[PDB]
Amino acid sequence: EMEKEFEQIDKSGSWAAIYQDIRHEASDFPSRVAKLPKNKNRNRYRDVSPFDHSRIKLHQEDNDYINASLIKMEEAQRSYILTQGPLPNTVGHFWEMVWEQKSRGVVMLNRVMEKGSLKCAQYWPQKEEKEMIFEDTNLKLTLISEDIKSYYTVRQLELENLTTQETREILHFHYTTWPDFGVPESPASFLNFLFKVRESGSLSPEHGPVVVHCSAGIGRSGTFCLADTCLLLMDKRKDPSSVDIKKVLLEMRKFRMGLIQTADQLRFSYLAVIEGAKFIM
Repeated sequence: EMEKEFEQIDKSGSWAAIYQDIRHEASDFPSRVAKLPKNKNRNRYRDVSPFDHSRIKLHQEDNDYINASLIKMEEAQRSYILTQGPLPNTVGHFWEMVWEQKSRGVVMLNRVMEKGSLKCAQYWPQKEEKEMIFEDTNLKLTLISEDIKSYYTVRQLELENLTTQETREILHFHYTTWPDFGVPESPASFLNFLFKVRESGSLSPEHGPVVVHCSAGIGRSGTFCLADTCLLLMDKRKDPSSVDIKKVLLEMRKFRMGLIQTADQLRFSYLAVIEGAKFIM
């Protein structure tokens, strides 16, 4: 059981050591499309690339590339798209991807500015009466409503395909309180946020995969998917304690590199799953 594994690693202070064994066992697949010179300005970080085998392709004939991966968790029956925070020049590609994949929810785990630098373009409208038009991808985005809470904001958005005049409702879940440095002290508000996303229907198989991002789409984004998948597997299995976080994380690392960026994020992920299991058992 992971609670006792947690005390062992914590009492022995072995988090950096566990973390390094995960780094050393992690998959390495080619990322040739990401490294093409025509794609250099579609990547926020030169060391964070989608693998070719799992990358999302845009349906535009010119250049199909976006920095985004499909993470398919076969046993849990959950998919996720993990992507970077959009750049000024990729906001239109981001919303094209949401449209094409039939996503219902976007999960944002960063602020637009952190540590005095921009982590993400402002890719949604701030006021009802000032909609955004993405001329490169022929989409319109309107803010319908905004519900601001202590730890997160939920926004209803309308996305309109200007080519076909179809509209969809998109839910934006914005976790606003992750600290600039380190991880939250308690996983309580993070779990509350994860249960709100679940309650919306955004993670359900009647929609396309949820889009999840932070700045790079690997660190905080990784913690979100890992916690969700581990708690779902504990509901599904005859023996909930057969669930090994380390194995789930390595299975997820087959689809996108670098998920869980620090030993502190690994410790936080254990704490989130351990605490979430109390609300589920």
